[PDB]
Amino acid sequence: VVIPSPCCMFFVSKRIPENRVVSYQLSSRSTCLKAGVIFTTKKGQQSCGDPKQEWVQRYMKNLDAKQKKASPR
Repeated sequence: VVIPSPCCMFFVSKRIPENRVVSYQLSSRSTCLKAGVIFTTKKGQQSCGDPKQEWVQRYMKNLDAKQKKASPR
């Protein structure tokens, strides 16, 4: 699983509910909204997650563990 670097135009007003988020997309460049991550919801939304926050990090943690875990549902 590899992601390029999708950018947005506004940081999430707040964290997100893990029960709605599905996966994030890391973005890095000096032309977008600074350096942060992008989280998509299940409904099909995509909000920019702030790395300084603990939910993008707390999320990236359980999201990176999928490497050794294989649960489709």
